[PDB]
Amino acid sequence: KKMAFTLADRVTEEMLADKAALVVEVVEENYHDAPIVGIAVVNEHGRFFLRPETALADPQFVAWLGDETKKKSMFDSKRAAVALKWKGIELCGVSFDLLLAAYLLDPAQGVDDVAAAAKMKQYEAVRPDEAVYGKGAKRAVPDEPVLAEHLVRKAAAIWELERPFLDELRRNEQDRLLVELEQPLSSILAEMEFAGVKVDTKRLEQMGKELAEQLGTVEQRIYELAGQEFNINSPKQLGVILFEKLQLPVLKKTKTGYSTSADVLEKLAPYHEIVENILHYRQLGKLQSTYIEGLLKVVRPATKKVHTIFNQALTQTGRLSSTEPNLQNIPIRLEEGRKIRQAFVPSESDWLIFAADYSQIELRVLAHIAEDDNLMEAFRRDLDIHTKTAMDIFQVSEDEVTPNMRRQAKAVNYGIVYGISDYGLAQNLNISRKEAAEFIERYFESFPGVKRYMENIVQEAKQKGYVTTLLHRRRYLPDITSRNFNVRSFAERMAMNTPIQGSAADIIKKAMIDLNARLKEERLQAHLLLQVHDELILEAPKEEMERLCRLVPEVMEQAVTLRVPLKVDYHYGSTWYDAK
DNA sequence: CCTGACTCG
DNA sequence: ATTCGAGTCAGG
Ligand SMILES: Nc1ncnc2c1ncn2[C@H]1CC[C@@H](COP(=O)(O)OP(=O)(O)OP(=O)(O)O)O1
Ligand SMILES: OC[C@H]1O[C@@](CO)(O[C@H]2O[C@H](CO)[C@@H](O)[C@H](O)[C@H]2O)[C@@H](O)[C@@H]1O
Ligand SMILES: [Zn+2]
Ligand SMILES: [Zn+2]
Repeated sequence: KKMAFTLADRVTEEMLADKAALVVEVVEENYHDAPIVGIAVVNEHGRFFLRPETALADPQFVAWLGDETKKKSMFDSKRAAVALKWKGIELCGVSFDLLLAAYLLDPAQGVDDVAAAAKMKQYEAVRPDEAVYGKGAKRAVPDEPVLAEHLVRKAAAIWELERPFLDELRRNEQDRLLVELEQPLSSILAEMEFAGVKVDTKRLEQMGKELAEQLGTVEQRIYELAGQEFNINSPKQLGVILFEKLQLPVLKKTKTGYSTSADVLEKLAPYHEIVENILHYRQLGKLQSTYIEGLLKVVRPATKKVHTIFNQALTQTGRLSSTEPNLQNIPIRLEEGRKIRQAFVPSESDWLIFAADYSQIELRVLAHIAEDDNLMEAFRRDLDIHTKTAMDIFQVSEDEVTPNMRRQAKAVNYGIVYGISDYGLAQNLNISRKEAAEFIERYFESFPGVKRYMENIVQEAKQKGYVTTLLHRRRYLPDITSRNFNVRSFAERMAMNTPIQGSAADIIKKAMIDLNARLKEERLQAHLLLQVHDELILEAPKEEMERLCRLVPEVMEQAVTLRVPLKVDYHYGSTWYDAK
């Protein structure tokens, strides 16, 4: 803890070496249009702190920032890249991202600052961010010298930690996972975030008014049915009305009291019609609070765009998440909610929304991985297993399978492969438990390869202490040897699920990198706006739709070669709603 | 601040 | 207790 560094006030030539650790500090969690509070560089010639106003106004520094041949090592380069994009500066030449490296080594660590990454190698010459900026309403940039030393320490850590992290990734066979997948993807995500998605706010505001009226109506119906006014949004007050005043049966309690989950309420529908109204009220209330009001709070008023942040270093399986706002959970399953999507529109005149989605994605992945002949046979024959299972569950013909039953069948197919118990299945479909068990038994009968697989991967997990995906992403499962049934069971189902969802996440990630290449290749103007786990959403000039219809599905289907083909459904239209 | 509700994959 | 992976919100 005694680090020499230059508190510079002008950019020098020795600050612009072709290999360096770089820190461009954004203290605001949401980095969109956020202030950059300081800059630090460590390279073969020394350690430098630069004030942003100086460095960013200097053509020589900016030129360096922009130069691909000049290699930078950073922590969370996407944060830097975007916060720079907002200041009109380009960042290139990022050859190592310590956030992504640490996330690949172990997602459970929840590394979200340099100090946490440093710890993985017992490097302690740097402090946690929170310790320097403080927490909550106390959060503040500290005095220049103190700030300066912190940024410099972070760059020095990055500088020291590159080789050792690359070393361990190399051992794990994750070196290409970092350098060829996560890092390139990071630039693509940065472009998507910066571009944003345009919102029809007049539409959103109109729906909000209508929603408020209907909410008022349902609310009053509920008080009438209840004989009393109460806070329907209080599971606590509600449970009193349901289970104490109306005396409905108690199907379930949690640590806090009576459960009023949708699952429970749906089961109580035979006893009292108030329950259906409550379910409807909470659906509508969510639409209004979150997808009208929340969405309107974060739209940028002059451009009418929303700029999400895709957290690339968060999920245990390798999936992305989306925050502030979450654009991966926009309603679709109920017609009333789905209309929210009419407000998501192209950013240019005469452009349209194109959307492409992997069909049955994880089932295809599992079929490749488990090498089940029946499943792989079902797929080379292009059956729709969701519809099929649906036909089975509701005892109906292909044509009597509504989009809604197909969604139920989907959770059942995935539920079973991912280790749902007879209880959960019976509870899910409100059917008999003995029936549930037999249905499962029958499922494994039908796909014994999948049955062998799930048994094997749990054994493997027990011996190795972790599982892996197609592209060698890894998840550690220490609890898999736990003496506790509950704890151990959770780990075992993680071992069943992670390799498949993680592989699917690997696949779409590679698909995105390839697609970006093929786009820029053919000089198409089309660009990615969103990823939603197994779908990609683009906007593009209407003329391009013809090209896209061949290109996007090809790229997505050929991103990897599996024992079975991949299938991509696609559609386009004037709004996200219409791309169906 | 946590829980339990809703939303999606 | 009892498929898996996420985020946001009101209420408490
Ligand atoms: N209920 C669920 N349980 C576990 N995993 C799920 C569930 N629903 C979705 N997933 C995971 C598995 C499939 C992946 C993509 O979701 P999606 O709704 O597009 O399923 P799918 O690709 O099998 O069906 P579709 O042919 O309609 O696109 O997300
Ligand atoms: O740039 C996102 C990156 O930052 C981390 C921690 O450094 O998370 C921060 O930023 C997120 C996006 O704004 C916030 O949701 C999060 O709460 C905040 O800590 C990483 O988790 C993430 O990869
Ligand atoms: Zn799909
Ligand atoms: Zn999808």
